[PDB]
Amino acid sequence: YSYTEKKRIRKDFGKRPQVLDVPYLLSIQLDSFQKFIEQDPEGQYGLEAAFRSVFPIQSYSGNSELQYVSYRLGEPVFDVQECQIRGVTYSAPLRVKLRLVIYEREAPEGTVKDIKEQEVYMGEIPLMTDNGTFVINGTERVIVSQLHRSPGVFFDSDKGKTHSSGKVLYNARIIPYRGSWLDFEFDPKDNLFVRIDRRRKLPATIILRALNYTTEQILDLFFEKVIFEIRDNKLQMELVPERLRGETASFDIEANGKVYVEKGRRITARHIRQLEKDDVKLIEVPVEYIAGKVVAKDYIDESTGELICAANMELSLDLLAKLSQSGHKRIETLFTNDLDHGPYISETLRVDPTNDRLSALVEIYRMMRPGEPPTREAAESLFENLFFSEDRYDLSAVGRMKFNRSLLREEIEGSGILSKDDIIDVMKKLIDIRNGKGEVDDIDHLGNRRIRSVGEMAENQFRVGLVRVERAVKERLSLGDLDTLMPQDMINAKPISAAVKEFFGSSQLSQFMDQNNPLSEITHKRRISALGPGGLTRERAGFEVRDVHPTHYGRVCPIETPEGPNIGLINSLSVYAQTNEYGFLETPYRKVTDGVVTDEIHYLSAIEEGNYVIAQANSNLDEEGHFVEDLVTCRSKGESSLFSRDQVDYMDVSTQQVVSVGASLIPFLEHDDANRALMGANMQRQAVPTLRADKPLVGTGMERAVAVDSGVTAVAKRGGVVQYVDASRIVIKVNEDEMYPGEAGIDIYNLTKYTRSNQNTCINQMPCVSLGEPVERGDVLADGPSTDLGELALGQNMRVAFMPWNGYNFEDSILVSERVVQEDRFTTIHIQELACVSRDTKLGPEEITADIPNVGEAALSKLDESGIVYIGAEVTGGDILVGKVTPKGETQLTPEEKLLRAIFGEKASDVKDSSLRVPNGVSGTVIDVQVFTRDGVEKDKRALEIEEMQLKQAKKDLSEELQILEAGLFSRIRAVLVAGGVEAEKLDKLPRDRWLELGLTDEEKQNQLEQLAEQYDELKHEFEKKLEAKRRKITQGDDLAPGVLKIVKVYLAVKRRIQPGDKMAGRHGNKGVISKINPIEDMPYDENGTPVDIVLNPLGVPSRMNIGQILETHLGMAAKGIGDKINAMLKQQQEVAKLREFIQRAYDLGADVRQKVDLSTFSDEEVMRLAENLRKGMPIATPVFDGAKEAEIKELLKLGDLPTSGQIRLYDGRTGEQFERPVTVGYMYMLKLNHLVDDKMHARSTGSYSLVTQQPLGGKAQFGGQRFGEMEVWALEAYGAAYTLQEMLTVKSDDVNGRTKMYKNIVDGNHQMEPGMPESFNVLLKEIRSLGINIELEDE
Amino acid sequence: IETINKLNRISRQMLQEMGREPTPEELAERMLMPEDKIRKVLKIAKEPISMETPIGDDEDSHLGDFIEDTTLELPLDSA
Amino acid sequence: SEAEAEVAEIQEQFQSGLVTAGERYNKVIDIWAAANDRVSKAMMDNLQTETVINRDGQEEKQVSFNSIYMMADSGARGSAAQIRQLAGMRGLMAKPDGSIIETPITANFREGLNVLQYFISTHGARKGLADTALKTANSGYLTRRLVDVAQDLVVTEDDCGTHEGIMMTPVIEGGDVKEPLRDRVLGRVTAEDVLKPGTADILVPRNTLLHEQWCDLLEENSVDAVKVRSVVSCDTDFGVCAHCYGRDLARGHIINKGEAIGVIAAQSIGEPGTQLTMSSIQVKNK
Amino acid sequence: VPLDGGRFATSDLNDLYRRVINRNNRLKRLLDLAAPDIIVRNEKRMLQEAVDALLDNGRRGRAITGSNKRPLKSLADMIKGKQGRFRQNLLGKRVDYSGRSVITVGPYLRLHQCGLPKKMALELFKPFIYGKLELRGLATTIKAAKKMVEREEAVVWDILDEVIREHPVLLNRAPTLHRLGIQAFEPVLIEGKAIQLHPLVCAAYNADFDGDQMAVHVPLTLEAQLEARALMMSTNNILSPANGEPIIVPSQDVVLGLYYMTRDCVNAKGEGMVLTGPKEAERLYRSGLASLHARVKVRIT
Ligand SMILES: [Mg+2]
Ligand SMILES: [Zn+2]
Repeated sequence: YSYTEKKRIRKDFGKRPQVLDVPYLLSIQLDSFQKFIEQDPEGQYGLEAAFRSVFPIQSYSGNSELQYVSYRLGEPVFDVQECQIRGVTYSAPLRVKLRLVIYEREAPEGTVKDIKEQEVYMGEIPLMTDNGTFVINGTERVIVSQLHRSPGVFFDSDKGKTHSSGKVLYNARIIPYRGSWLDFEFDPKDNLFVRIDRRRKLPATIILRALNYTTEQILDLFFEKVIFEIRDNKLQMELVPERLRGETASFDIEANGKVYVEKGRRITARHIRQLEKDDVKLIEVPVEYIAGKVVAKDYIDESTGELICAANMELSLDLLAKLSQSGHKRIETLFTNDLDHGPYISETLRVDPTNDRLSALVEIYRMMRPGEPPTREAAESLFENLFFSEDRYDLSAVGRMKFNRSLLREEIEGSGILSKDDIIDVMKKLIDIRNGKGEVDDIDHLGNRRIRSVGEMAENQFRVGLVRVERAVKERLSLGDLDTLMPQDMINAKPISAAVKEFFGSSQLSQFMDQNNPLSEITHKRRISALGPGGLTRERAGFEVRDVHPTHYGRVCPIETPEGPNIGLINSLSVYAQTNEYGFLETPYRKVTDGVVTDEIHYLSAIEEGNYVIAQANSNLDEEGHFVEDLVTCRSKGESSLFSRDQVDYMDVSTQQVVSVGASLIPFLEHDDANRALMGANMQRQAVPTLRADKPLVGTGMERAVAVDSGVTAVAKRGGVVQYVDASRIVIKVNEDEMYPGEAGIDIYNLTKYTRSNQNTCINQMPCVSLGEPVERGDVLADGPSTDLGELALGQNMRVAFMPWNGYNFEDSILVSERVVQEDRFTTIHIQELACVSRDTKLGPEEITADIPNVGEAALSKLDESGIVYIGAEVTGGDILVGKVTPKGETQLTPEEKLLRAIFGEKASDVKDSSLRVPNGVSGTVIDVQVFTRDGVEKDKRALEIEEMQLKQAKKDLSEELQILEAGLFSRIRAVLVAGGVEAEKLDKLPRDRWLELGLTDEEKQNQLEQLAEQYDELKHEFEKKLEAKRRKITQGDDLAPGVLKIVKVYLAVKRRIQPGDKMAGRHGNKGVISKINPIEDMPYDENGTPVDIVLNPLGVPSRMNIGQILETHLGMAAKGIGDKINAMLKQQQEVAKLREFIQRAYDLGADVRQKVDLSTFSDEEVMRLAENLRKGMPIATPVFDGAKEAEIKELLKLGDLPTSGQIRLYDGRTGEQFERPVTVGYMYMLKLNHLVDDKMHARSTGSYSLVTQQPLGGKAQFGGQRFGEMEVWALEAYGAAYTLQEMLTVKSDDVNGRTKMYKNIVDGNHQMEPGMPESFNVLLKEIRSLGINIELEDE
Repeated sequence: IETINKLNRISRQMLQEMGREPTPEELAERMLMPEDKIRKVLKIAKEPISMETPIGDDEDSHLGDFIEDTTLELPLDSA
Repeated sequence: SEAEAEVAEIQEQFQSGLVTAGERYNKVIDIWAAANDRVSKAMMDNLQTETVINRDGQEEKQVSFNSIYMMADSGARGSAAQIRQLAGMRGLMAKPDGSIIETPITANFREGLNVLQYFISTHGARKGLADTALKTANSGYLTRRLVDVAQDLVVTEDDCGTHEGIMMTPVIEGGDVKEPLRDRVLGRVTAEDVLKPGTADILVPRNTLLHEQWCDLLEENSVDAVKVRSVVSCDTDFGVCAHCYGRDLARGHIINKGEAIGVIAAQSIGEPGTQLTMSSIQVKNK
Repeated sequence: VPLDGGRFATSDLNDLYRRVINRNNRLKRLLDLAAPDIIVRNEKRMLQEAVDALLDNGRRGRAITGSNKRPLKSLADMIKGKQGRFRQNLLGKRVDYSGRSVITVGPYLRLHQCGLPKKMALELFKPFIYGKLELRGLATTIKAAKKMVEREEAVVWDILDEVIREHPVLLNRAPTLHRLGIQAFEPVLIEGKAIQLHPLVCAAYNADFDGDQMAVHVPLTLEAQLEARALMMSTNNILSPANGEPIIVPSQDVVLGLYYMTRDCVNAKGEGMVLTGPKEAERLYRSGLASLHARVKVRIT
C-alpha cells in the first residue's frame, strides 16, 4: 500500500473485483469553463463561437464594418487571497483585436478605404480556481449545472381534453435553442392546426401556401395516388391488394371473369391474398364508386382550358362524363382510407380561406401584429425572420441532431435554420402518428433532457452583451465619421462587464458555497436543477417530472433530493457519469461478448441503453467464463427481467454507479429504507467539524478520495523529502528524478489557520506528517477542518446501547454522559466577523478615536491609542471594539434636564458615539483585525502599524523563501571557483565572499568568474523587483465607495459546547435531540465498570427500519475490541512477532475478501506505527451493496472474545443492580449539526417596530416578534379568550397608546388593559379612499 | 447632468488608455477640476432601490418589512 | 422455489400461446400475493409463541419475550406488515405508473436488498413522499374555506323552544354496526317523547341529554329509531340554542351558550384530513 | 428613506404619481397651445393608461415595470392576496412579549408544567421586575434597574421566581390546526436554553423531539391570565370536541413498561404463595424475590 495507507489501513469485505477506479469528481466545472475559454479555432466553443456568430458587423448603410481577429487574456492583477481579504472579485483582463475595414460606396466594393487594426480592452472575466469556486467580492461562490428540455422537436397527445368527447388529441412541437417555438395540433374534427408561441390557432395549410406551395403540390406530397381509367364507357381502376384491408365491398368486386369479394362483404386478407397471388391490379368497377371521390389534380378540357374540376373537389358522374369527354380516360385521385389514410389535410384546406402565398403571409402577419395595416415586405420579412433568419433562430446543432433523428435522416448536422423539407416531414410524421404508426414521446426520458453547465450560459450572456454593443455600434458607424472614429471610440465595455457581473451575482444558480463540510462542497458542485432560465417553476410543475424514470440508473442518484417542495426537481449527479458533448448524459458499461465479460468500457447514452440488453454487477461471474446461472438478472426497454447468458450485450461496471457520493458513504444501506437514507445523506451534509479529527471505523472506501478531491488538503505535487515543518507552513525538497532540470524543485506550502467559513465555522489545516521522511507523490501532507491521514471525518465514534431511560429518550431524543463533555470532543468553533465604517456626513466626517463622552475607563482599558482593541482580548456584551464618533447636530430640549445641567453644570460635546460593540448574548476572543483606507486620507496610526507589520511578516516570509532558494544556489558560487584548482582550506576559513580573488587561470575561467557575477547580479535584482511590486501592493490604498473613508474589521472566536437542545444524529436518519447530560455514576455500565457514553430508544428502529446502525453498531463493537487486544499487547508490551501474527490473522478473515495484504512486506516500524494507529479501533470498509455479512460480523466478534449477539447484561448505576435482560451495545459513528439552539433561541420584550404599520419585526437578527397567524386566532375563537385576543391585537402589535400605557400601568403594578385601534386598519381606510371610494364610519 | 455626461464619457476612453478605470486623483486631473467636486458628484449619482424588491430571494421579505422606524419614542424613555 | 416453478409453467403455456398476457398477468400476481400471505403466516407462528419454556413440567409455550413482538403487541410501534418487511418478503411494488410490477421482492433488510430491489423501492417511496409534501395545500385551503363559512355561528339561546328535527338511525349497512345508535344519540337531545317496544312508555319530555345511562337504558329496549332537535332544524334567527347542539364533548356536558361552534367544526373536520388521503345474495346468520 | 450607505429606497407608487403628474401637466401645456387633436388623444390614452395602472397595473394590458422588469405593485395589491393587509398584517400580527426555542422532554414534570429557559423569561417579564424593584426600592429609578438587570444580581433571580409564581404562560406549535395545538401551562425555571415539555401532550401537538421548535406567549392582563388558567389550561383539556376520546393516550415507552409489567408468564419463580396485599409484593420485587410477571394469590380491598 501507499504511505498514507501504510500507516492506517481500512479493512475491506468487498468481494466484487473493481475493474475501474473512480474519476476526478469535479471535472465538469473545469472542462465546461475550459471550453468557454479554450482557444478553439474551428469547432467553436463559447467565446470564439460568439465572436464568429456575431462578427463581422457592417454599417447601417453598407459602407463601414468592424472585423474580428482574435482575443487574448491577461493574467489577473490580484491573486486569490487579496481578493478574499479585500472583498474583491477575482478576474482577468480581456483584450480583443479589431480591424475597421471600410468600403467606398463609390467603388463597387473597393475595400481599401480605411483599415484600423488596433486592440481593445473591454470587461474583466472571473476565472475558476483549481477547485471550482469563483471568488466574488471576497465570497467563494458556486454556479450550478442545469437540466432542461433539449432543443429539436417533441410530440405529445392529451387524452380527453374535451372530456365530453373522451377523445385523443395528438400534437407536435418544435423548440429551438434560440428563436420562436412552433405548435402543431389536431382538433376533435380531425383538422390540422398551427399556432406559434401559442398565438391564436390557424388552419395549418396556410403556412404551406406561405411557403410557395399550391394545393396541387401539397396534396401531391401528402396524398398517394388512386388511378382510374374510363375504358370507352366503363370504369376500371388500379388497385394494390393491401388497399381494401379491413374494408368492405360496396359492389360485387370481381375480376377478369372472377369474383373475389361480393357486395356487403369485407375484403378479407384472404381476398387481398387472392388479389395478390392472381396478379390482379386492374378491376372493372361501377362509375358510381367515384361519386364522392376527390380529384387529386386540376383537370380541364384542352379545347376549353376551363376547370371542369378544380383540385381537391369531390367527384360526380356528370364530371366523369365531362372529364372523359374532355379527354380523361385517366383520373388520378387521392387515396382515402378513413382508418389508415385520413382526409386531414384536405378538410383543413376546405376550411382554410387562404388561397395564395401572399394572403397566408398577411394572416400570419395579422396573427402576430394584430390590427396593423399590412404591407408586403413587412410580412415577408416577418415570417422569414421568424424561422429563416440566422439572427432570430438557431437550433444548436444538438437540436439539429435530435430533430434529424426524429425525422430519421442520417444527417446529424445541418443548419440552425429550418427548411421546408423539415417542416413538412414533421407534419408528415405527425399525421402518421395520428393514424397509429409511431408514438408520442415522453418528457421524463433523459434522452430528451440536456445538461447546461457554466460555459454555455456564459456564452449566452456574453452574446447578449454583444447585441447591447451592436445597436450603438451601427448607430455610431453610419452617422459619425469613418476615418477618424476609432473602433474603441464607439465601444463601451459597460453592458458587457455589467452582464457578466450580473450573472455572477444575481442569478438563481449563482450562490454562496456550503463550506460546513467538504462533502457539502463537492455535492453542492455536483448539483443539477431544472429551475432558473429555460426551466420550470414550483407552483407550475407537477409530480411527473418529480418522479423517477428508469433511465436515471447510472446517471442520477435516486437517494439524494430534499423532502420539501423541491423533492424531485433538484437531484444530484451519479458517480461514474459524464456528459455527452451535445449536453446529454452517458454511463459506463462493460461490454459482454460471447458470454465473456469484456473488460473494455463504453459510455452508453440515455437512448442506446434500452435497445441493448444490460446485466447487473451482482452477477456471480463464472471466473472469466460467463454468467454462471442461466436466468441472469438483466434489463432493457425501461424494465428488468431474467435472460440467458451468451445473449447479453453489456454489464454494469461496479455495484455503485446508480448512486451519488453521499449515499455511497452510508454503509449497510442495503439493509435500510430509502426514506431514512435520504434523510441520512441529507443530514450527512449539514455536519460541523469537531475540534479534532476522529476517523470512522465503519467505512465504505470512498472516504479517502473525497478527503483529497475537495482540494482542502495539501497534496504532494512531486514526492520527496520533508525539509521543513511548522504549524503554518511546510517545505519539501523534490525527488531528483521528479525534479525537472531547470527548476531547483523545492516546493513550499503555506497553510490556512483559523479562518471564517461562509457559514461562520473554523477553517484550518495541520500536517499529517513528521519531519525528515520521504513522500510518495500525491500523498496528503496536510489535513484540514474535518480530515485525518487523508480520510474524511465529519464526527466521532463512541459507545451506544439501546434501551429506554426514565423517559429521557422518549421520542427519538438522546441521553448522553458527562465524560464526553470533559474531553471537549464535540466542542466546535464559530469564527465571526464584525466591522465599523467611517462615513462622511452632511456635517462632517465620522472619526475613529478612543475618546468618547460619558465613558468609564473599564471599557477603555482595552482600546489602544486609536480606539481599537488589542488582539488577545476576551470580551462580552456591552464591550466596545472600535471607538467611532460622529459630529452632531443640536437639540430641542426639555425644561427639566435643562435645569439639571443648570444644577450640575455638565454638558455634551458636539459629537455622538457610534462605537462597535459586542451584541448582547455574545462573548468571545478577538484574534485578528483588518483595516482598509483610501488612497488620499491619512492612515490612522494602527493601520500603519498593521501594514508595516504586514511587511515585516510578508518581507520576512519572502526573505526566508529567497534565503533558502538562494542559499542552495550559494553552493554553486562556492564550488564553481573550486573547479580549476583547489584552495583546500584557504577557501573556507577566510570570509566566503572573498574567494573570487583566490586561485585563478585564463581561457575558460574568466567567463566563469563573470558568470558568477551574473548570478549575484540577478539574485539581488529579482529580490528588488519582487520587493517593489510586492511592497506597493501592500501599501496601495483601497478602492472604496464614496463617503466611505476607512473601515475596520474584527474577527472573533467562540467555542460552543454541547447542551440540551443541540441536535445530533448519525448516517441513517437516526436523528435525536438531547434532553440531559448524565453523570458518570448514574450511567448504565458493565461488569468491568466501563460505562456507556450514549443511550438510545429502540422503539423507533422497527417502524423506521434504519437497521444498518444495528449492524454497524455490532461491527464497531468488534473493531474496538481488536484495538483493545493490541492495547493490551502494548502496555504489556509483547513482541514484534505476536503483533505480526495477530494482525495478519485479522486482515485475512472474511469469506472471499477482495483485497489481500501481507505484513512481511512491511518493515518493523511500519508494523509499530500501524498497531499504534489502530489501537483506538480497527477501521473497516463496508461497500454499500457489496456489504459484509452476519457470518463475518460474528466471526470477527468471536475474534474479539465478545458475545456474538453483541448484547450484554447491563447494571444500573443509581441502584447498583442488574437490569432484567441484556442490551445491545457497540460503537456508532456520530455527528453534530449546525441546527444549534445557540443560533435558534430568541426572546423579545419590547423593541423595534416597522415603518408603515408600526408593528414589530421578525427575525432574531432584527430582535423579532413572533407571528400570530390566523390559525392561532381560530384556536382562541374556539375557547373564547376574547381578552387574550384583543390583547394580542392592539397593545402587543399596533396600538401605541396601548403599549406605552400598558408598560406604564405595569411598572405601577396595575395589570389593566385599555384598547385603541390598530393602525393597519386606518391605513386601509386611507388606501381605499385613495382608490376613489367614500368609505367612512357611523360614529355612535 | 452635463458634468455627469463628461465624466461617464471620459471614463470609457480612460478605460481604453489605462485598461482599467480611473481614480478620482487621475480623473480630477483629467477632468480639470479638483477631487472635491468629483467625489461630490460620485456621491450624488445614486438612485433609490424600490422597497418592494424581494431581498428575500424567496417571496418572504419585501425589503420594506426589514425597515425599522427610529422616529417615535421608546416606552422606557417615556417612563 | 415453488412459485418460481409456477411462473415457469405459466410462462411455457404462454409460449404455447394458450394464455393471454392479461390473464397471465393477474394469475402470476395473484399467486405472488398468496405466497406473501403464507410467509406472513409462517413468520408470525415462528415469533409470537416460538418461545417454548418449561416449568415444573415437560414443556409448554406462551406469548414470546421477543422485544420486537412486545413492541408490536403493545401498539407502541410496529405492525405485522412492517415486521413482515423486516423478516419476510415485502409485498409488491407499484412503479410510478400506477401499475403493479410482476417480479416481486424476495429478500429483506436482515438478509440484504439487491441493487434493483432498492432502485424499485425508490418509486413508491418518492411517490408517496411527494404526496406527503403536496396534500397540505388542499387541506389548508379547504379548512380555510370552512372556517370562512362558519365564522358567524354561535349559540344565541338556551332553548329555542323549537320542534322536531332529524332522525338518528344506525349505519349498520353492508355488515354489522359501524355507528351504534348508542353512539349517534350520544349527547343529543330528543325531538319529542320517545317510547319502548313495550309501547306508550315515555322517558323524555321532548328534550333530555341522553347520557350513557339513557343510552344503556335504550340498549335494553330493542329500539332502533330516534329523533333529535338538530342544529339544522333550530329556528333561532342568527344562531342556535344550547339544547339542539347538545353536548360539548371536551367538557362532557351541555354546551354553554356563547361558545363558538363553527371553528370547532372546521378544525374538527380539516385537522384529520391531512393524514387521511394517505350473481347471488347470501344470508350470513339466522 | 435612506439607508446607512447613502442609498435611498422608495415605494413603487411614487413612480406612478410622477408619471401621472408629468402627463397631466404636459396635457395642460398642449391645451394652452391649440395643438392638434391627435396629440391630445395620445396624451389622454397615456393618462387613462397610467391611472388604470395606478389602480391595477397588470389588468388592462401588458404590465408596466420599473427598471427591474418585474411589475409595479399598485394600490390594490396592498389590499389583496396574501400580501394584502388582511391575511398578512391584520388578521396576523407580529407580537411583543413572545419567544420560541428548541424543545426537549420533561419526564419528571406534572401536567401543568413547562420547562423554561431563565434568560428567555427574564427578558419576557422585564417591566414586572422593574415595577417590583421600584417597589422594593433596590433600584430607585429605571436606569439603576436596567443596570442591575444587566449586571444580573442575585435578587434578580429571587424576584424572577417571585413574580413567575402563579403566572401561567402559553405554548404553541405550528401548524395550529386545532385548539389543543395551543395550551396554557405553568412555568418552571431551569438552567438551560431548551424548553422541556410534558410528553403526553405531544400528541395534541403531533410533536416529536426530532429538532422541533415551539413558541411562547404571555398573558399580560389579568383576564387573559384567568382564561389561560381556566380555558387554555392543560387540565381542562383532556378530550377533543370532535370526539370524546382520551387525547392523553400514553404513547410508546410508558405503554411498553406497562405491558411488560402486567404480564402472566409461567416460568420464572415464586408461583402460588399468598400475600396480604400489594405492599409486601413490592418488598419482594424491590428485593427481587418474585417474578414481576407471575400469577399468584393475593388479598385485595
Ligand atoms: Mg417533528
Ligand atoms: Zn335549536
